[PDB]
Amino acid sequence: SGAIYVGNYRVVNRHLATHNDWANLVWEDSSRDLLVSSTTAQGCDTIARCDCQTGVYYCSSRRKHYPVSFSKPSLIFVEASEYYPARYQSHLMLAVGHSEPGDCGGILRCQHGVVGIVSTGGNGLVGFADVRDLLWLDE
Ligand SMILES: Cc1ncnc(C)c1CC(=O)N1CCC[C@H](C(N)=O)C1
Ligand SMILES: [Zn+2]
Repeated sequence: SGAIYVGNYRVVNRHLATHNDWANLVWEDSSRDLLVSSTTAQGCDTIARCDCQTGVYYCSSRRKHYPVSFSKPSLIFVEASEYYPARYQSHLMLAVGHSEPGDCGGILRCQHGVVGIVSTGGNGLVGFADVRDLLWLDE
């Protein structure tokens, strides 16, 4: 589990979205596994606007933050799950690091702010759905 709270927005994994996220849907993209919904309370998370390839992520399954090097946002093929058939997921960044199903939602951060959230994993690799290109989250 895990979300990003910026302004009047809540960003979550699309596969983890609630009935309330869908009833107040702003934008959603299956190819990215992202869903943004509106909120009444104001969010204080800062989104990074950068091209960093190093950061720190929160790993729920170990209650630890881990430093990682991560690839640039791209189309990476993701194995079939109870949420999606086997497809290419776009805007995905990979890193060598631990992840278990249940770790989706954990935030990835650099010195500039919030980079993205855990979205894929397995084989000792972890995937992060990037949010830095979503310039509208700040307006
Ligand atoms: C299998 C597995 N191992 C280790 N870590 C994780 C997070 C996972 C879970 C994972 O990769 N999923 C399941 C939920 C939907 C995801 C998606 N973006 O399509 C894919
Ligand atoms: Zn950065």
